[PDB]
Amino acid sequence: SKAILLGVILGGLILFGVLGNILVILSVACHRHLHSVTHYYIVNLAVADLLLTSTVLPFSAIFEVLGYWAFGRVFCNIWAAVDVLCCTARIWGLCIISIDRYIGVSYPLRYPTIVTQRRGLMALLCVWALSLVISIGPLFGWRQPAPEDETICQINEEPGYVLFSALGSFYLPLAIILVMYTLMILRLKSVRLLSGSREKDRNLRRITRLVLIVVGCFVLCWLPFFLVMPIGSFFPDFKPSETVFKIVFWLGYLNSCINPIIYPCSSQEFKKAFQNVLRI
Amino acid sequence: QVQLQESGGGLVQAGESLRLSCAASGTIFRLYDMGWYRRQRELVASITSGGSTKYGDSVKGRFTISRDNAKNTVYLQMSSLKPEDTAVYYCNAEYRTGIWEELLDGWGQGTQVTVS
Ligand SMILES: CCOc1ccccc1OCCN[C@H](C)Cc1ccc(OC)c(S(N)(=O)=O)c1
Repeated sequence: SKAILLGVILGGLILFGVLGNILVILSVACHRHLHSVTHYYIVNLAVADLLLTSTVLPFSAIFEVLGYWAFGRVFCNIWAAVDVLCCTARIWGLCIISIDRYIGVSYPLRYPTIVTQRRGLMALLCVWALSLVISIGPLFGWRQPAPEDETICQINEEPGYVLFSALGSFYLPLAIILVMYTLMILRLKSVRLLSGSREKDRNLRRITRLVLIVVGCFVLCWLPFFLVMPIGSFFPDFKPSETVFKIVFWLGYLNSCINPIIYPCSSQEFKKAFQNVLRI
Repeated sequence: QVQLQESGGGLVQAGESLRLSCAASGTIFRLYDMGWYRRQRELVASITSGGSTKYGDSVKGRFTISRDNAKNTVYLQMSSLKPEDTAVYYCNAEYRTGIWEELLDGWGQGTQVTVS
């Protein structure tokens, strides 16, 4: 019996991820001193990972266990259209947290007049609209005809679609993140006292470290898939086998299941908030 | 765990010259400020990281303050000493021990100079 092991492992991982991403939302939505414009973006990342790990991953698990799509033809398009939108929304959410931290560090005295509540909400709406456009843009542009067996659900391999998706979903926010963090690290290295007091300085110097840990986990998890796909799509000589392909896109789902453990370990308000939520 | 060491004490009559020195040792990321304090705490000399010096009111600038950055050392040159300068002098420093850390200072032991 080989299906039992994979079924138990993937079911346990999904059932861990759903409860983690519910607990992250509940710990911010319960307490009152955690109400600022920075924590709402963490709630947004938790919402995107919750929708992914509660809608998409069971059907790919059953597809990996059985070996053929046994639900029809209309669901094979809806699944492959939600699977791209969730990852694109998560990457652009990380990019907007990086921009917010740069504006917070570089102008430490005129921050509560620049980043108000209204501009944060409008930036959230603009990010969701741009993600929904750039995700399902090229999916309906490189449309190929369907086979005649309907027990198979495959993906596109036109080099235009692969190039457009890999250029508009991964390598465009990465440059913005690295430019903002390079300028922020130079300013933190060269200065003595940021906000005119010791307490505000030592409180400002730690959220940047937490967001560095989050970005460092995300890049390490999602880089080999977006590095092994277009090389095999363009140059067909160095295409790998069908067994090493199936790990480089399961790492990207392990990332969504492993994300909510960073906040209790690398903080002291999140641990108290998690314990207070679990107390009830 | 950063510790400071002082040197340059003595005991002589009035109308002479001397030089004191202070130096840090330990694990440091950067040093931001140094100085000297008489007796009771009061300012007599203070220098910055850039080089813009400052002085105190009880002394009319007759001493000299200088800083060696690469060895983490601060000096003090005293000349034409008055009989009213018999006290105990102390060093000081400010530092940091990491880029994600908190600024915190630390005092030193002290040195004795006796003049008549
Ligand atoms: C082509 C580029 O896409 C993406 C673009 C933007 C973001 C994410 C993208 O991609 C995410 C991973 N989406 C996987 C690759 C689809 C999948 C899922 C389950 C499967 O079965 C277990 C199979 S399958 N037919 O190989 O076995 C494929």
